[PDB]
Amino acid sequence: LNKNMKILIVDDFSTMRRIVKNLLRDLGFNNTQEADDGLTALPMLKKGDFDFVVTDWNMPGMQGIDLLKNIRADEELKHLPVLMITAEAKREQIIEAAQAGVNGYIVKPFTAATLKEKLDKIFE
Ligand SMILES: [Ca+2]
Repeated sequence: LNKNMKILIVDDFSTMRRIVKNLLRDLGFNNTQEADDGLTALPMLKKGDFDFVVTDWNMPGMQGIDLLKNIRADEELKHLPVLMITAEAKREQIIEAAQAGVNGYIVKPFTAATLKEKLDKIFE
């Protein structure tokens, strides 16, 4: 893994975005930026050449699964690995996200330890 990979953290709750950014900081990943919704995340990915996306699944403008579908339907962005954040990994939710093309999921509240594990898993 490259500690300098460019990561976009997406969620409507500023406090949560900050917590994720800080946990990533603990793991040595400091090249992190933020978006408050799928609608503001897309243009950042479209013009920013990111390497990884950590998105919450529940957002009011454009939902997490739709951000994922938009990423996968765009020739320029479909390569992007995506980690979804969920309040509970219900089988139905995980199966749908998997069919939509998600790389992995993490259940909140989560720790830096678990985040590290999920990243390794995804980055392969
Ligand atoms: Ca949310």
